[PDB]
Amino acid sequence: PERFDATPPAGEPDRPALGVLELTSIARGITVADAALKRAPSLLLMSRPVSSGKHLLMMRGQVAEVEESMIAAREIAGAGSGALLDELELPYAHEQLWRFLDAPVVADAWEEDTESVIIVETATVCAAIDSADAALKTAPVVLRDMRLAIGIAGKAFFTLTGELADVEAAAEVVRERCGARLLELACIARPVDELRGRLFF
Amino acid sequence: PERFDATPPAGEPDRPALGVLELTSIARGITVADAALKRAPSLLLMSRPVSSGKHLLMMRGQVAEVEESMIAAREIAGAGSGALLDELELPYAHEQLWRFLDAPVVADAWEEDTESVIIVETATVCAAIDSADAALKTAPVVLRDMRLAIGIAGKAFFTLTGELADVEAAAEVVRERCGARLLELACIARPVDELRGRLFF
Amino acid sequence: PERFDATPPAGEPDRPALGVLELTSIARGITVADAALKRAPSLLLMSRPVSSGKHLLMMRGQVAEVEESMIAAREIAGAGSGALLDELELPYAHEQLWRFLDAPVVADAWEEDTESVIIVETATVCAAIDSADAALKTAPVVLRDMRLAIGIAGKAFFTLTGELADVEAAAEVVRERCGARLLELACIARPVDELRGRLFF
Amino acid sequence: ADALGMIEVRGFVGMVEAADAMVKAAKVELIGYEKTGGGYVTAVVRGDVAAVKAATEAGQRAAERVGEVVAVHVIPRPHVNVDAALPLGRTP
Amino acid sequence: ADALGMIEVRGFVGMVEAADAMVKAAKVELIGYEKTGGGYVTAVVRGDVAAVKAATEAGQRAAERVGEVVAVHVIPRPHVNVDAALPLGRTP
Amino acid sequence: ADALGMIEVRGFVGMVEAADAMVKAAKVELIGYEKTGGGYVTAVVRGDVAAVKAATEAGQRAAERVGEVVAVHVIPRPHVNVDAALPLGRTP
Amino acid sequence: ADALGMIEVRGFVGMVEAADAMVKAAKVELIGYEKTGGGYVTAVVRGDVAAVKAATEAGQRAAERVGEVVAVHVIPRPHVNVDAALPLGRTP
Amino acid sequence: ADALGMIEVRGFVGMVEAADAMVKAAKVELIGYEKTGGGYVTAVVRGDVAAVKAATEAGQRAAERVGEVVAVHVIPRPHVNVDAALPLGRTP
Amino acid sequence: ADALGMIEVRGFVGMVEAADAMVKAAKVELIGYEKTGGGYVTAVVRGDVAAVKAATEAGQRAAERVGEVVAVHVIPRPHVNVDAALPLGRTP
Repeated sequence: PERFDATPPAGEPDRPALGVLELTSIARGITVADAALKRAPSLLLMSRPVSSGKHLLMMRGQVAEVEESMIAAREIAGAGSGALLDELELPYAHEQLWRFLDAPVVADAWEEDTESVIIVETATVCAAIDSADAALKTAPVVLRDMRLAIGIAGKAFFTLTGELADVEAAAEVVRERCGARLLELACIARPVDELRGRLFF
Repeated sequence: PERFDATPPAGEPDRPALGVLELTSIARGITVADAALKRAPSLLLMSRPVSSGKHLLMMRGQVAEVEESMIAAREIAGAGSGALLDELELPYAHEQLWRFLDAPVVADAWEEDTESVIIVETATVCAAIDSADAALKTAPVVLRDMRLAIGIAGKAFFTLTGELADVEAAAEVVRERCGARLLELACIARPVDELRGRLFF
Repeated sequence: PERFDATPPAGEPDRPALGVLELTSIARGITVADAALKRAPSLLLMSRPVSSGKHLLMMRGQVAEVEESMIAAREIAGAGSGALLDELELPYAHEQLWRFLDAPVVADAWEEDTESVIIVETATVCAAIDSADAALKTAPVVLRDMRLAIGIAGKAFFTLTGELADVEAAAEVVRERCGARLLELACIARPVDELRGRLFF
Repeated sequence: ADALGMIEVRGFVGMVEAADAMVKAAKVELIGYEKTGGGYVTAVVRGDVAAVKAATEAGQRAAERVGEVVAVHVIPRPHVNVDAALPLGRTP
Repeated sequence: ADALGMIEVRGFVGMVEAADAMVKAAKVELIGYEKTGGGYVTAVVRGDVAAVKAATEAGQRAAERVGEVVAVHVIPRPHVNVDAALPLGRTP
Repeated sequence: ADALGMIEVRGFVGMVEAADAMVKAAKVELIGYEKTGGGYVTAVVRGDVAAVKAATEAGQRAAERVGEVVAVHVIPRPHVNVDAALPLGRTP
Repeated sequence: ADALGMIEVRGFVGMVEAADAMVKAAKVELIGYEKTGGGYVTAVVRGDVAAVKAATEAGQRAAERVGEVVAVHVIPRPHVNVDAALPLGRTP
Repeated sequence: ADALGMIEVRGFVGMVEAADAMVKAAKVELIGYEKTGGGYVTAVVRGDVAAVKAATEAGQRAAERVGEVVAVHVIPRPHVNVDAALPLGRTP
Repeated sequence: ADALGMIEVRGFVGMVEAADAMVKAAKVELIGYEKTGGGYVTAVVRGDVAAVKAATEAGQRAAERVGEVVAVHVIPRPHVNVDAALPLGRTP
């Protein structure tokens, strides 16, 4: 359960890429999984059944290996019944994201300097990871807590924290990288001291 | 987890009221939460994302504080996109209703003075809490177990026990206070000795 | 939790039969449950709320006792609103199936000689148990892991393993014992060495 | 000190239903009832102003169904001479 | 801290009648009054949210008889910067 | 303490006429006058309730002959918070 | 230095509502209020440009509901002569 | 460290007008100017992203009146390799 | 501090004729010329706003006859960051 770390140690090769697959079926979830592991040696991070009857595949490797496993996944998933709901292929995922893929993490206390918080929810899991990668890469914000389709039936959310102008730039780039997969977004410019650090309880 | 008690201690002010909000979105769930905590000093019991993708807010305070927080919360929730699914504002919640709010409590044993049992399920959480409150007020029944939208995708049920005439009076007041939110009610007039006390297992 | 065993001890009567009911309501679930326990003396395995708001009843007994409990529970369920969704009444369940009913079991490792794997998902719960029971009774396959409507919102899957010809015979019997209650079967003829023994993680 | 709430019903049945709905709606205390003759009877609850303001508006809504409601009124702070002269449950 | 209530009257007499009816109708504290020039005077009461929510709607009813009510508003939680900046009677 | 009476006039001349007619009508004590800006000035008398009720009803009758009268109002028992906060001549 | 934000309201109550909504809407600093007479009072907040640009556009929305808003404007850099000559909070 | 803002003008005069309007629009820091040859000069301001997002859109509006504007862009947070390799004012 | 004036000419001859007409039109200080490459040269004069405003409009009139004038602009008060970052004659 240490395969979700940001950087590997000195005895392991560097695997910076990330491929996320969301399928409406679980059977061809496993078919897409072993086809992607047959075509290119991608370290599969998870093959997990999430709520609203979906199957979530996360694989990790180099850029070419993840690209080849994902093109195998594209040619297997969209075969007949188009069960590929949404897919992601990150050439280099951000360091603050790798610990938010496996388990639902919630934050208990932020900081003393945090000005503003933004909560973002998308209808898929792919759009949540894509927005929670494209935002903190283009703003000095901190991804606090994230939830990926377990317990909330297919939807997925995450909150960022930072300066107000920074989280509004993050809001702009999230709303550009989602467009229609974004359900709602909330730009709280100054949260109450009874809610700072602890939003879900 | 001691904020869900009926009476407060001697060094604490009295907070008998209650307000439950149910929202189709989670982002403006947090916006409604901190707007209601901005306007009036309501002790927020929970801000919890429950299943079928909906955010559940529960707040506690005095009668004027809960009323003012709820009127702020419903002038924020119904802002263009009507994401307020159902609401509830009890000026005085019953004492047996407080410890069924945080966790899904199930019952494992009854007493020998238990004639009949009624199980009520509603489509929302607010209708379940409203009908449970009305049925605890109007009749000498005991609330045994109660599930609120976690694991059963937005639905909510609860069972009462007591004398058959008392649970039928509670059936009348529940069918009056729900109207169209009651999915289906069942009035078991005499449960089997292989099922008394231990229903969900 | 020892009532889900295959054979009873020397001081207990033999209960080979199995009856599974699936209901869209939960109050109707307990009306059906205590009606089936009033008419014939069937041991009740579970009365459990599963996801997408369904109630899953499993009962165990002799063949005539389960048949009479199921005909009572069937004539109570279809009264007015069609609360009954899918039913199942097995005269003799397979020995490998009895431990895959209570908890979601996942496979940690296979045996050294395990050629092929087949994954089957059904829209209901009774179709999964019926198809797994028929495919166990028609071919020398091993049921590895099975998931019945909890966490994946009403759908239910299971994977069998064995020789490729045996699991293709099991596919041919599952595709005709399910019918329209089959979402997707996937016959992997040779899984990758990075995925043998461990499909969901 | 405490706020005052009253429901006057032409009829004992509507007054008892109102006095039950008031004490079930919020933390109020039914101190008693006044019989002014002619069928008019008045139920008096007493507590803090938001709770009695919810209790009397529940008791009016539950008393118009079975009785004849004459007057519904809430006094948020009755003067000490009112409690010293009129029988409102807090006589020193 | 405590909740806030204000009656702005174009006229000193209507403001004094409003400030009398607010402190008589409920348990509030008339911390003072603000003169903004041009004939406008604002009576500022300050207490818990139910008492000020009853007191301002009683003072509006009593101040429309003799004066010209410009604005009535209740802030149940004035922010700490508002109490530290505006003269509202609870500046530390 | 004593009862309160006020005449507000948009103009100093009508306020002096009202403040003269009030103290010549009965035995009241003209404590002074409040200048809320914009030309509004309020003469404030303060004495026992019969004297101020005759005084202000003479001052209203004499101030409408020379000027613009905004508001006339008598408070028989002003609250102690009104005397402590507002400058009405009997500040403790 | 810091960005400037202003809500001018003809009335103290609308200015208090705007000054509450500005410091609750974003992280700004309410430094005071300017009384130019005739009923006009101007609440002045001061912080970085995104916070004041959100705070004034929320305080204008909250102050139009309770009073009369005259002028709303945000200055991202006030000149050092403006901060040295006008009472805007950062006078050295 | 802070956000990046650029106005590239074919012409020194339009670049100086852009670099004046940016530093007068919002709180930025004009770190310098880049001469890529051929008549292209780029003014580079550097501050937090709301200030440069207002400053560059004021400088584009002021520089299109006098010259030829090639490109206008704002980076909210440039990567550490960009500040370490390109001369943008924050070379350690 | 001092007002700024510029003539950009695609060509050295037109820039020298403009720089002659600017210092002959009024009392300005020709601090020099910026070479942005590609044929563009910018003569920069500096003085109070009336002298540079007459000098640049005379140099534009005298430089369109002999060259191809790209851009003419006058800044009456350049910001201190512009004078510190750009070579405009008064770099401290």
